[PDB]
Amino acid sequence: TYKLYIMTFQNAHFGSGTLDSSKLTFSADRIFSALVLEALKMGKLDAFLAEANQDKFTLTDAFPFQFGPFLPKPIGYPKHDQSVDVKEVRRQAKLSKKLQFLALENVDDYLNGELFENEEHAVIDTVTKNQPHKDDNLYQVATTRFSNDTSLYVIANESDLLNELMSSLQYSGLGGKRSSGFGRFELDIQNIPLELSDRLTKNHSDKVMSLTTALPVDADLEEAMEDGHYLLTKSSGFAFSHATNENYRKQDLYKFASGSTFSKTFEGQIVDVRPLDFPHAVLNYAKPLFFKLEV
Amino acid sequence: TFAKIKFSAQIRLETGLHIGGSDAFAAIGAINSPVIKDPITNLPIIPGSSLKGKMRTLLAKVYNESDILSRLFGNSKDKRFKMGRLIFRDAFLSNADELDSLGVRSYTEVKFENTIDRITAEANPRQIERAIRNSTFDFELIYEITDENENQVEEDFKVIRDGLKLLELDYLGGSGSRGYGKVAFENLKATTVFGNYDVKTLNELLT
Amino acid sequence: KKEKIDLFYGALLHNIGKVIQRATGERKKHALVGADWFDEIADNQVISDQIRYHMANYQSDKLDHLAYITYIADNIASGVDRTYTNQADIFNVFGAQTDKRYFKPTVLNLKSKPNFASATYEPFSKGDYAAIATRIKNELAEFEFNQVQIDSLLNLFEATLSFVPSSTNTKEIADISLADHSRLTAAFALAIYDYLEDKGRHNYKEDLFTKVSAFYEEEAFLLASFDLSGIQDFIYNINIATNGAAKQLKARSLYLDFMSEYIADSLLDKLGLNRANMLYVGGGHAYFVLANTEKTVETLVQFEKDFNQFLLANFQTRLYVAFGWGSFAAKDIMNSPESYRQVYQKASRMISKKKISRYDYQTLMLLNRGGKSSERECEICHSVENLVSYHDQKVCDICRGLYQFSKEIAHDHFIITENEGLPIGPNACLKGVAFEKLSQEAFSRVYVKNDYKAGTVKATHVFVGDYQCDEIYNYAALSKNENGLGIKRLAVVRLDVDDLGAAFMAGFSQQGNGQYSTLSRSATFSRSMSLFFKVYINQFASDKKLSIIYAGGDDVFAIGSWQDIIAFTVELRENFIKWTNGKLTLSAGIGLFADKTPISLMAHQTGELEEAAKGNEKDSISLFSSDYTFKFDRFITNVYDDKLEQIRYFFNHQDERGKNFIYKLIELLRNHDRMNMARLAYYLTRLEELTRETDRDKFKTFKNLFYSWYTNKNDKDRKEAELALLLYIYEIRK
Ligand SMILES: Nc1ncnc2c1ncn2[C@@H]1O[C@H](COP(=O)(O)OP(=O)(O)NP(=O)(O)O)[C@@H](O)[C@H]1O
Ligand SMILES: Nc1ncnc2c1ncn2[C@@H]1O[C@H](COP(=O)(O)OP(=O)(O)NP(=O)(O)O)[C@@H](O)[C@H]1O
Ligand SMILES: [Mg+2]
Ligand SMILES: [Mg+2]
Ligand SMILES: [Zn+2]
Repeated sequence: TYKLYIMTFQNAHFGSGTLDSSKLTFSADRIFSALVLEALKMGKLDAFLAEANQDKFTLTDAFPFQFGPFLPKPIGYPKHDQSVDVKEVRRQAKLSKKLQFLALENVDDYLNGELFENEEHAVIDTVTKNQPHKDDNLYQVATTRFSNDTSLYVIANESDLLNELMSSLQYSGLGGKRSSGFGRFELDIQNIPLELSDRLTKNHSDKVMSLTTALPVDADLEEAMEDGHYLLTKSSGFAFSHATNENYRKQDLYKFASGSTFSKTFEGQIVDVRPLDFPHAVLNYAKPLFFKLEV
Repeated sequence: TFAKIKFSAQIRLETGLHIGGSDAFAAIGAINSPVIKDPITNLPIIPGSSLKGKMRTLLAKVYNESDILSRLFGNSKDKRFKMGRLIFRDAFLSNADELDSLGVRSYTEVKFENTIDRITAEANPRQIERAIRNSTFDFELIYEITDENENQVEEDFKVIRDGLKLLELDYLGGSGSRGYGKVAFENLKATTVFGNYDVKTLNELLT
Repeated sequence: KKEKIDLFYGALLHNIGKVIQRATGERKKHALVGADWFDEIADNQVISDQIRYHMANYQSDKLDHLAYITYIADNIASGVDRTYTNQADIFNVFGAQTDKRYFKPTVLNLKSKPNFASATYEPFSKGDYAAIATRIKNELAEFEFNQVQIDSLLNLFEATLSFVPSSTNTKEIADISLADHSRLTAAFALAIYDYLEDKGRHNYKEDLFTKVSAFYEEEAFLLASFDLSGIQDFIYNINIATNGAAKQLKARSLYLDFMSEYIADSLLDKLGLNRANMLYVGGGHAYFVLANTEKTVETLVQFEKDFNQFLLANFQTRLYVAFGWGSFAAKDIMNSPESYRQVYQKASRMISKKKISRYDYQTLMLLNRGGKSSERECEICHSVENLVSYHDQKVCDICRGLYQFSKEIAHDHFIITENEGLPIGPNACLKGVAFEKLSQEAFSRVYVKNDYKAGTVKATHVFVGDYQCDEIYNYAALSKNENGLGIKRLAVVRLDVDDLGAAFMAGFSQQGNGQYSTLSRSATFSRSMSLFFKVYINQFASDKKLSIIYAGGDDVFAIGSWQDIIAFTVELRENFIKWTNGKLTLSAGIGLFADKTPISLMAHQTGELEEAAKGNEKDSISLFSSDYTFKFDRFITNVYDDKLEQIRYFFNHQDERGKNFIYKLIELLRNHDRMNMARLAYYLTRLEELTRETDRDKFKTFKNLFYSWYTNKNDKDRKEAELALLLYIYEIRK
């Protein structure tokens, strides 16, 4: 709910289920797994999970930051209300699909209908790599290369138990191939504009918009879908661990993506996606910070 | 205890660099092998995986039976040694504003080259895009002094440092048996960022 | 049922006297010529008495009877309320106004050259029907009127009646073919039968003949659709270091097309319908005409849930089919502008609403239930269940069935069993079969690919565009000439008709005053575009050394030798703009690649050129790179035929100038400041006085032709010359 953490990457790799592919933003169960894998190195994991199972804190997945915070595209909005000139409105829906991020200065101009030519930050490149003199040695890493002014900003409760972890993620990296150069950034904690923190609710039964990959608790998951307009994003992967000598997958969680609009806000949960017969839990953060649309 | 000391250096290219990228298109007159560049600023980069792999393939020549390369570079197997303690980084051409003061139009030269048949004696030309000489690139290399490895930090400093003399004495790039290497590190200082660790016992072992 | 059959055939074999009477010029009315001819071949009074009385104008009240349904469906399936002109072109009533073009009435074949319209077919063609009509009278001479051959007669019409008009004594309706007019009549008539048999009505003359405006404005049809989502990601899930080169891509984009075919088929026999009611099927999209009643809508919802359970069983939210249906009266008929497309879009809104709010409570709680200690995964699609070790890689159930289907892809016949090969539905799996193995295998429904003959299996006729001159790795090595001249590269082209949805929905709305915007025009337009991209691309890829990895809808993705890729696309567009009278621009991207390069690294760089040619203006070819981006009218005329032949003509009728001169011209064309105009003027004048006096006017007429476009100051003449010289160097490479 509190201050938002601008993070200037200039180089990243963000998943998308493979290594040939890369997102633009990094899906806040990744930043939670980064904080847990950083607090495990410090021996700070117990107090961090104690902080992490409270109503006090939040997390929120990344969004682009060009001189101001950006928001997801509200999925399902704008609803129709101008059904003419097929030649250009059929051409625009190929372009208005690839927008997916809006500034706060016009996010309520979007719910009323505006065209919003997609700005160009962070070309998602690709490079072929190798391992010399070996058998099959041509993997291809999709670089996310930010445009020298764009940052990512998780939104959280500013606590020093977490701010030490966030200051150490400056130097440990945050992304796909952290050891080979990707994902490492510089943090800058800034305050929130008054037209954003006014809308960051968590319990307002109203037309609302999720701002992380969330997963409702089953009493609220029934009619989270009766009005929700969402994606599912399939948060899978292998569970990282220093106690395997093997490679086991996580439990393949499906979560409502960011920008999923709702009515009647819900309550998320820390979904233990631990493998069967596995020593320590694998946590997979899904509890949402929301956003009021018409309030 | 926990710290993260970084090894800042200016790298220096005493011959060119050809770290290749993706092979786009021949385009008869254009460059056959273009150097990898930074796609926002169109500027020559060293990707950190090239530094990391070349340093690993030199130190692995020095240390054969290993156990010390695995903890400093990582290992997919052997649960102790995943994400092994070193986090390299791309190298971003710090003196863009200085090389044009030395008088130059681009930061990458195009070296023409050929291949001569042994019997037919007919040439086969090439244009290889190298980075120019004495481009100086940024460099940092996070070493994480975590809780467990406290007794063995200094025997992981005589290996990080010994892996830099090798890059000064091997080529660090592509096609480096024909020149195109000779990369010398300078101002190799080890500062500490996010930690409580004293590096006044290391910066004399570096210089 | 038991009498939905004869209503179907009598609303399909009616106006067949418009073939015999139109051929022999008989004075008897067409509602009697074929009606009395029908008794020669078989004895079925139920269909015959519909054909004797389908017009309901010779006998108003003589025949409960089912020709009332046939007459109202024949009015609705036309463009109006329905003598020596042939069938007009579809693109006469399309868009801007151009010449009036007319088809020559022919049959269809896989080896037949296309049937391009022309303005010189204004008189009526009568002698071309004797080959057509007797072609009707053979296979219809021994035919059975049931579900066994409910689908084989539809190809028998669409092979032969595809370029045959309907009721030439008219003013407007000409380009609706008889194989489409009869098809849409049989499509509506069964939906009227369902809408009338559900609502308990029995006598028809008081609701379908004298109460014309009662049913004419009663919301009594559904335009269904569906949208198999996630097709592109599933197909281009291939990456670098993949076991299958393009067989895992051919056999994967073919498999989803059989899935799109089978959703459309098996949806129509959960209802009581058949292939006439389907307006179109394509790349996962398939539009229908159904009945606006509750027993159909609940069948739609239950079948949608069934197929989504199937897709969740073995594709795990990568594929999602989303139905959607718009209720409409007889309002696809010239409140004229804002009635037709406004209800065709009502189904797309329901699709977009269901594509966005995918699942429900139980089917997502069952998803993330946990409970799996997986060590390995399918390294193609990252799935977990049913891992095998097919060629010592850990792959899944679907991605081993796709290698089995890639071994079976070359057959003509594809049958649906219950337990063999790739699953395509609930208790329904696909297997590729040889012809004489149909007695060995045991199936339920058989598809035959690229065939207009009726055959022996009595199958459903699909038409997937495919061609293979050789295997992929030879396409570089066959890039040479017989002399060895030619660079050893292979090209990949990806095409797309620009703005096809805009040319389909709006489409016909410019001519007239919204009077040509019917359902029949869009149905014939779908048949035209489907006919082209599923039949004629194999004609265009006949002699050439290529492979069509996909063709259909409006995409052509094709790998091959680069001479025979550039020639392929020049030929394809110069036939497509004759096919569409110059409407419907298409815009390709060709990319050159060396031998032995991976196919995703190849296809993605081709698709980037395709989208870099979408945004030139719209209509462009993007040769090999981001900069060589030419409008096709500025490419095929200027570069490929004018300049390239002038360059080849100069550089083969001499011996002094060689490739060094061409290379020095390519450099002066590529760098090009104002200084290189002077340096080029010096270079060519030096070489003018260095050539011998035999060939000096030959060189002067080349340098006054190269310096002329070099210094042209329009920028659309210098960029063309660089691509022309690149192609001439690529032609003569050793
Ligand atoms: N079987 C196939 N093989 C190859 N290409 C195909 C196939 N089916 C469809 N396509 C292509 O895919 C295009 C449509 O892509 P796509 O984006 O998946 O549309 P869609 O069905 O709406 N899926 P989505 O975009 O998620 O809604 C078509 O225009 C074709 O060019
Ligand atoms: N014969 C046809 N009749 C109707 N729709 C069709 C037909 N063939 C293909 N389509 C569909 O029309 C749509 C056009 O897709 P697409 O080509 O991506 O859009 P577009 O209109 O061409 N705009 P653009 O991609 O810029 O050219 C796809 O969903 C096809 O499946
Ligand atoms: Mg298109
Ligand atoms: Mg298309
Ligand atoms: Zn698979």
